[PDB]
Amino acid sequence: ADRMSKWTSKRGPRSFRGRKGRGAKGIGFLTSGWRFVQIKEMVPEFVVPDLTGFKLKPYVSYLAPESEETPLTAAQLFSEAVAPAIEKDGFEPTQEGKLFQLYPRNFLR
Amino acid sequence: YEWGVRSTRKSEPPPLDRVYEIPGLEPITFAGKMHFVPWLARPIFPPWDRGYKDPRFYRSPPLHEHPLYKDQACYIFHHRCRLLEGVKQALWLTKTKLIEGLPEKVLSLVDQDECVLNVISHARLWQTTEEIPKRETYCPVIVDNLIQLCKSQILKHPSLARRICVQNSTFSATWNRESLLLQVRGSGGARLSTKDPLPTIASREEIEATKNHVLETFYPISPIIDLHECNIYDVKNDTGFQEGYPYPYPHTLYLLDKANLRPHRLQPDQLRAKMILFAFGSALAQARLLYGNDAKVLEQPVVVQSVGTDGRVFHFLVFQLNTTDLDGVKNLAWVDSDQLLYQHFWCLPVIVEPVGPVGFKPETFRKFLALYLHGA
Amino acid sequence: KARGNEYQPSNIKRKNKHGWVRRLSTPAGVQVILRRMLKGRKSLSH
Amino acid sequence: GLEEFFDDPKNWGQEKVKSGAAWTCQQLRNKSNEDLHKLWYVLLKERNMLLTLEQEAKRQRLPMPSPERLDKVVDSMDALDKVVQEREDALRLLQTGQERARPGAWRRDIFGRIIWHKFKQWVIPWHLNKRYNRKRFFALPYVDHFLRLEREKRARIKARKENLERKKAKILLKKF
Amino acid sequence: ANFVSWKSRTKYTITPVKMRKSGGRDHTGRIRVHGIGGGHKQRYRMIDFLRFRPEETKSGPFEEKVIQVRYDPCRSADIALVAGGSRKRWIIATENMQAGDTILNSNHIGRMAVAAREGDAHPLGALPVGTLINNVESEPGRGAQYIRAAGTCGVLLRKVNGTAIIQLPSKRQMQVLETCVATVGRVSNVDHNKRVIGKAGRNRWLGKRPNSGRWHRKGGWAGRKIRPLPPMKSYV
Amino acid sequence: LGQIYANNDKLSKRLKKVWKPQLFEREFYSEILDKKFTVTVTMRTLDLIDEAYGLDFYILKASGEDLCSKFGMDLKRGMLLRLARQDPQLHPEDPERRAAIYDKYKEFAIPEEEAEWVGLTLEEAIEKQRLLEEKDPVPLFKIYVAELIQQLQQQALS
Amino acid sequence: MKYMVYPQTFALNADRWYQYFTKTVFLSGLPAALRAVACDCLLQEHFYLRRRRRVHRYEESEVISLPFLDQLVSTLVGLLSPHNPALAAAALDYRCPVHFYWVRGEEIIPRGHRRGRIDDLRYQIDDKPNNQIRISKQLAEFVPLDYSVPIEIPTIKCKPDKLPLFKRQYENHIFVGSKTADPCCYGHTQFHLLPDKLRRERLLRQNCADQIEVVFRANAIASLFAWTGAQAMYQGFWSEADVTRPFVSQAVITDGKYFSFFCYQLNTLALTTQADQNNPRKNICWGTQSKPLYETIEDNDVKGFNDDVLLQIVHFLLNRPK
Amino acid sequence: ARNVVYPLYRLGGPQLRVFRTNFFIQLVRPGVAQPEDTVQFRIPMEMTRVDLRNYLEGIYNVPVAAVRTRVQHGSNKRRDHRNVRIKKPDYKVAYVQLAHGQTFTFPDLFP
RNA sequence: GCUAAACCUAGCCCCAAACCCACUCCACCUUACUACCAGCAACCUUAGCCAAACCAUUUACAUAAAGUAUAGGCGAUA
RNA sequence: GCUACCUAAGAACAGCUAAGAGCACACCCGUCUAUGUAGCAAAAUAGUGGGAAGAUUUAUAGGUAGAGGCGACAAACCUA
RNA sequence: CCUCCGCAUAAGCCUGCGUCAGAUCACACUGACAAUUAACAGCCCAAUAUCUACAAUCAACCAACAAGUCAUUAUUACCCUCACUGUCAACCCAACACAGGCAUGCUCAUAAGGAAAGGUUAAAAAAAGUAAAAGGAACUCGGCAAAUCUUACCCC
Ligand SMILES: [Mg+2]
Ligand SMILES: [Mg+2]
Ligand SMILES: [Mg+2]
Ligand SMILES: [Mg+2]
Ligand SMILES: [Mg+2]
Ligand SMILES: [Mg+2]
Ligand SMILES: [Mg+2]
Ligand SMILES: [Mg+2]
Ligand SMILES: [Mg+2]
Ligand SMILES: [Mg+2]
Ligand SMILES: [Mg+2]
Ligand SMILES: [Mg+2]
Ligand SMILES: [Mg+2]
Ligand SMILES: [Mg+2]
Ligand SMILES: [Mg+2]
Ligand SMILES: [Mg+2]
Ligand SMILES: [Mg+2]
Ligand SMILES: [Mg+2]
Repeated sequence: ADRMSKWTSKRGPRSFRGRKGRGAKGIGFLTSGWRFVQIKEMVPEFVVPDLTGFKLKPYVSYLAPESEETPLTAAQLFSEAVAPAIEKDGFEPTQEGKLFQLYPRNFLR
Repeated sequence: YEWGVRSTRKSEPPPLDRVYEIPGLEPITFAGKMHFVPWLARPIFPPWDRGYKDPRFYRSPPLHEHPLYKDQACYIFHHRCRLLEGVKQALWLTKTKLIEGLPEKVLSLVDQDECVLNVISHARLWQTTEEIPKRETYCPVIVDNLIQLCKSQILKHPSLARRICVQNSTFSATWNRESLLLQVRGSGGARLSTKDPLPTIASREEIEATKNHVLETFYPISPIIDLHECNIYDVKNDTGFQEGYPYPYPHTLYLLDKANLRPHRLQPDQLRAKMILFAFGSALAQARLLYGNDAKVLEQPVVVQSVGTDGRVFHFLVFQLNTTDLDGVKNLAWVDSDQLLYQHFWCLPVIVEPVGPVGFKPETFRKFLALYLHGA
Repeated sequence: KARGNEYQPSNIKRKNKHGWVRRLSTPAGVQVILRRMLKGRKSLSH
Repeated sequence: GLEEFFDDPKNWGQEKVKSGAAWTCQQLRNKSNEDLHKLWYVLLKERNMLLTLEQEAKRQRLPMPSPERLDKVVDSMDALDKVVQEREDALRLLQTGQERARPGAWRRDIFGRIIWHKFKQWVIPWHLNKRYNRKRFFALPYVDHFLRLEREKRARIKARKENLERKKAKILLKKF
Repeated sequence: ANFVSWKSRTKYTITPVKMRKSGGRDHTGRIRVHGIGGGHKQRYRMIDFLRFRPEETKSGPFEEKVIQVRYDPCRSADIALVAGGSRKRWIIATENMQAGDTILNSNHIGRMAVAAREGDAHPLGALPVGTLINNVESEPGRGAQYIRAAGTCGVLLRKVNGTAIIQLPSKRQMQVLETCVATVGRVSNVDHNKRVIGKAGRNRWLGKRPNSGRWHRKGGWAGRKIRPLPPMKSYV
Repeated sequence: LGQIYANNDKLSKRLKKVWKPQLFEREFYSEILDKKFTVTVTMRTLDLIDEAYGLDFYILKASGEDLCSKFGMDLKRGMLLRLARQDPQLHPEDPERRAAIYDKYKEFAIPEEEAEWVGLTLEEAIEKQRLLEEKDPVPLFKIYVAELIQQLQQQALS
Repeated sequence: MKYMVYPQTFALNADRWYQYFTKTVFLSGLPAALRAVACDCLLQEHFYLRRRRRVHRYEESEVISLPFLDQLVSTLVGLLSPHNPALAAAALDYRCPVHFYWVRGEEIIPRGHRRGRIDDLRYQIDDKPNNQIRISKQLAEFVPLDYSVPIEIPTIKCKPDKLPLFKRQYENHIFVGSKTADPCCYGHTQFHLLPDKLRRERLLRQNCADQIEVVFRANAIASLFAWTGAQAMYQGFWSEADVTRPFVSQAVITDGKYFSFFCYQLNTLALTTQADQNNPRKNICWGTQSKPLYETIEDNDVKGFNDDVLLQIVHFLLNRPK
Repeated sequence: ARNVVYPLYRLGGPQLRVFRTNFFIQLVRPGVAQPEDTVQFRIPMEMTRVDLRNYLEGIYNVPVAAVRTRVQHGSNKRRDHRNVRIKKPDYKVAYVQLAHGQTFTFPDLFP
């Protein structure tokens, strides 16, 4: 009668076992006579690029010199897209009619 | 007496907060937050409608606003409609004379039992692992076997290769009486379909002679009484096939009644009535297909048959549809009621009485065979 | 007869009897939970 | 193919493999978005390979050829994550002016302690969500006492810490 | 304390409805009535007690045909399945009520009285004085509450003004409006009174836990009381 | 809620007692709001109203700690607001009448920004405050742009 | 508890496994009115028969196809009773179950209190053929009892559980379409259709295009074996009293368009390791690649109809018991 | 991708993308003699069978024929000086059958 | 001569001062640690042991005035 | 989650004789004896026995809680 | 030589006699490594109206009483397929590797599953059996227990 062991899908009776799961993220819904309905849009499609002719490697040669850190804040970013502004003397008010919403995230990772 | 009980009804929403009566200040509610708090008033939300449409959480319009809702109620018949008055009511609905015997020609078309016995045994004992099979299993099976047996005289009669029994065929047929609108609907039963139409049983003198005899009144039961009263119906008749389908002419409606409980099953009179209705309906549809929907007395009256249900009992029916003009001459049906092959089957031996069908009679089988034959 | 085994386990019952949700459901239950928290217990509810 | 889940067949059974340094953040910052993405997949495969190797080692009762490399890779990955995330944050700030993308708010629960309730994401509005309205966000008077008690406990702990520190200092002084 | 009552079926129906037992319990969960529960399972045929009610869009008196006369598990009086027009319904049967038999259901308080057939239903205005009745309403269009058990019958004692006076089975008088509906004759299944139970098993089946063994010393109440029948009760 | 000695002698039982007041239901007109309210009022309340003459007057006159009801407080607040704004309460055809009514209660009638908060609980007040100073955050980009503009201006000047 | 063998399996290269279990040898190949009828049957279900309730893609094989198949069976049978008299007396059974239970090989118990004891590992097939044709006389032999055919049975290098094949303990059943008390104990043609899971489109979508033929083959190996086995059992024979005369049956698996044809030759019920050391006998399965009965249906007109398939079907139907 | 909020797919909405995948995987030697063409991986709990299939297909360009996952329990028994139970972590195992009869013997490392 | 003994620093107590804590990501009121769909809601004198040698009214919850005025089965005591 | 009573929806009762019937398994209870009494056991074992198609036995989930419940009253039972 | 047990499923427990390495009635004890793969089982079902009188008992005759366990229809809405979790063991509740308790399906002498005796001696006393001359209740509170079986009569 352990209180200390973490409650999981292995632990209960049949119904309990059926219900819980691990952190899987469901891929569809369930209907009629327990027929699962896998929706393609719910499934995450991995957007892998082509690595042919890609000169970067997973480690960096020791000979590369040291340099001090610079946390990329917003001000810096603005400065590095301020030339056009300067010339004048590129911004969204809302982003509700936009695919990749910056605030209440749509995009994954 | 109002049925319902107060404690099981949806509870009355609690008395609206007292700030809302005061004209006109802004009531501070918990709608500023996104959760209930007891302090702060109960907010009144606008009735939310989901913009886009998701099928799995769909809500239909009210019955008022439907694309074909009519004011005059149509009374509709299906496999599960199960009449209070049985056959007399059915006849009234159909407009028809009942005749207590099968016709002579069919009978003649009779003029082996071991096979039948074997079939029965198979149905009631052999066809599945578990001892004592259930009627939901065996009733259709028996019928199917009988049909097969009947077919197995194609060697004798080569015209029997011009037919086919078909399973998921529906129909619809609509008509008037006193006048109230009536409709019939398709089966959950087999349909023996032929290329050629059946020949007429009654002569045009016999048909004429129907005029004298009256339909049976049965007050005060209303004739519709047990049919689905329905607004929102659509008046289109329909044979269960598109145009240019070979084997279009309906021979026999092999409609059955499975169901392991006594209550779920039809009771024989009711079953008979249903059969009759089906016969009328298919026949009516055929007539409509042939001529116009403009009502009249027919030149070549169509004939449809129907065999009853149940592994044990059998209700045989032939239907002579001769008038699209209801509301003169009337139609006429020939029934051989509740004839029954085999009175009881024993699956296990009692203790004396062996494992098999007691009370067998082949007359029923013969009748069935005759019915099957009719056209050839 | 032998009376030692009063306990006779079934998880569903336990969860209904003694689960977090049940505790939450009353003020008393809530208080219990609070007390446990104060004490510093590793398993507040079952 | 599945050849990528292991390293070069030359290196199987050496006990020492050369693989210099992780990606420092500055370098990552200097690189493009697409480029960064590309690098990520390169990293990922390597990581997987390393993991596989580790597993193999565990199976065989033997030590890893060079477990620092795995660590380095991990570090690099972390750096990459940071850089991109930082950029995203900056973008958000520029556009909407929001620290954190996922929305929430300060909510007092049953137990009285104020929590950052992160918002969960739904199809229907909160007012007719059957489950959400059960999850109550308020205290009631029976909680105040408990809160007070908790506070007291916290204070006691703090006191203990402080006095202990002082004592230690005193001891040190005595010693020297 | 989970207790939703099974009485929750707004639509009238003939189909026998599923029925949860009580145990003599309340919604609290405590025993409010002793000697209840653990009987045989039952299903409820919803009885239409408002005898005169025309079907949708119909006005005056109508006829009915009896189809079946069944045993009801819920009560001592056996019941009858009735049909009229397009709708069927269960009603409480009278004595000698047969299958295939006709019943009248009148609203009409006639000039003269109406010679009643054992089954049929009329206002108390239409009935002769001294006719046996059952399923008596307390007001017009109220519904039948009184004289419903097996073999029961109250005589119509007299009519004065627009009111009739009834003798209930208990014998206490009851004054009602003249227009309130009743059915004539005595209620079906006479001889329910004389049905010997035979054993405690039967009782158990019926759904009655036994009496407690606690010995109670009898008190004041326990002697025979001879009283005059209490004053005639009016609903006017 | 109190206790009584049994026969009002101390040497008998002490036993607990709740004296309840006699509640009534009554309609009530108010000229300031123009509406008929049905209220759970007692006879003392009625007496008080009579003393003060108008119900409205009573509501206004009676202090918040003697009113002893949240509904009453709310009503008072509403009245105050009405007095302040000079809202169309009786609509067209009765402007003179409205004016007269207002003049009847020339006394009282606090500035509008005080009358909003009258008769609130603490929690309610807090909520109101939150609502007031809610606002979606200003994009940093805009701020940056402004700064840039300022800088440019400065440059131009020098 | 015994391995629960499913004929219409999703598992990959299951054929070999099935063969191993059964001890079969698979071999490629074999040992106008009608056409019109077939066409009509095809049309009826896809076009002419008016559906009240709408048909979805999950609902397609159940509602459209099975009934079509049934129609084909029955009508064809009717047609061929003149050409072949045995089908008149023959009992035709719709969706009537076929159970067969046998033992193949030893398994030392790996762990628990039963560890290190020889458990003879058991199997069972429980098929439901869409429909089948049973006769009282046994069919012809095809190939002689004891035929060498040196191509050899698959090896199988591990436990049968690794092919996703699970254990269960329930009623052990040796059942031909009907019980022993029944004259029609022998069989010949067996009609299967595959469910939604083993549609070829699905296979294509996955990377198992190789396994489009395989599934059918596996099914043939299984169900046919079970049927023959059942028949053998019904005539006394079993693992020790092994069959004296070769039991034979026929199959035609399908999925709507694509049919193929599978004869089966049962030479052994001796599958227990006791009775296999002195055993050169082995069962045989003949088989074609799945060929389309038609290209497509444009409204009410079969486009590219295939008569070869029809002919094959006829042949299957029309073989006699001597 | 593990430990991320997944956006809510309503009905007409877009495909869910994973740019920069969070979970990373390890292929292992089978313990109990598997068939040829089977490959045994250790999935991180949150990742699905479908996901695994997709993952293999994209990043490694492998023809995956079938996938079958399974949740292995990691032992809770085993204690400290304190008598507190150290829990070995529970992980997910994946049986991935290759296509085209590709075949894959797990190679010898540490020769 | 074995069992054993022995040992200072872990930390802690009382103060003084000063008003504390609480979002890496993910999950957590449904059976908490559970990605994703149409219903209710908090406030209501403490009591009793005990003392009165029982027990029944009653019985406490900066300094000084003062244990004073008072109260009290005019007693316990307050 | 024991037991007392109930509610929901379940399951079980071989064989022989002819109905809260008889004999008699499985199941339930626990008459009399012996053993056991820091025991195999904080009420057991061996036999012998009462019941075993019913007011029977019993698995699951829910309900009634102490100024209470529940009780075919034994002032029973309500986690030794 | 036993088998009054066995294999499953349910509930419960949660890696608890698998491999290697290691230590200390006799050697399931510590560390590392491995394992249970879905088709079985859980995890369901778009609205609004509208329908559901005739048990079960081989369901057939008989026969009842306690009166019962398995159903739609109409119209509108709707193409997307097989994700997720249980799957080990010599096992649960009784502080124990406790003669106790523990639901259902098969198996009713077993094709499962097991071992009453560490060795020796053969005293008393004690426990469980088997034995019996002659007698046969003379025993004792009582034929309790045992053995063979069955007569009559009270009380309640
Ligand atoms: Mg009594
Ligand atoms: Mg008494
Ligand atoms: Mg005292
Ligand atoms: Mg003292
Ligand atoms: Mg005393
Ligand atoms: Mg008995
Ligand atoms: Mg007995
Ligand atoms: Mg007593
Ligand atoms: Mg006593
Ligand atoms: Mg197992
Ligand atoms: Mg114990
Ligand atoms: Mg053995
Ligand atoms: Mg021993
Ligand atoms: Mg010894
Ligand atoms: Mg002797
Ligand atoms: Mg003596
Ligand atoms: Mg004596
Ligand atoms: Mg004795």
